Amino acid sequence: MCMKLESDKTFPIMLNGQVNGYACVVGGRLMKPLHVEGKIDNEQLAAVKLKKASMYDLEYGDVPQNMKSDTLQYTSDKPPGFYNWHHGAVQYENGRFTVPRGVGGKGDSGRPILDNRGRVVAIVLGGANEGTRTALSVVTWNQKGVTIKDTPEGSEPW
Amino acid sequence: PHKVDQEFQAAVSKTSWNWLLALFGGASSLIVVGLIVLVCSSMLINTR
Repeated sequence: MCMKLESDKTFPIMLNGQVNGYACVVGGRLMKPLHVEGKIDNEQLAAVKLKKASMYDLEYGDVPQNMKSDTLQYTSDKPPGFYNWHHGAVQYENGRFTVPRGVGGKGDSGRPILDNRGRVVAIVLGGANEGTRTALSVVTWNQKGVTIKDTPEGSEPW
Repeated sequence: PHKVDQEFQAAVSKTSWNWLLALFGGASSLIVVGLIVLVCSSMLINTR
């Protein structure tokens, strides 16, 4: 499902020995986290100059020629729950993105949460295991469409 | 000899106090503007 859908668009970030994060091509924007350190792969999308955000913990830029393939529409139209994912299915019950136990580790701090129609909805950043079920600190888009952050208590980046 | 002694608060002419205080108040006004826009940025990051 989503594993094939986000393929060749979710470019991983190297820790110089392994992968420590993922980078997304959203609206011509090379979105990668700031806490994820290292060098991004490829050369078409690696030699660009990125601009820090430091309030949303992302970094953005532009692609020179890949606009024909930089096709990941972001959408804030979001019914509450039942969304696909790289690993499984995520739930947006009670206005909060939720995941079952265990899944999610280092190397998985930058991959998108897709829609039912292949539209990027969320870009995961970290998580916390508390309450009834664990929750995620994640950058999304609100009802008005402005970039917003949703973060639990004690949500260290996994 | 002079009947009085010079004072720094007096020997500087009133128009020169006006010019120096005008430049200093301009600098302080731009600092106040910077703190105002920093407060506005804090309001926006509280809003998000």
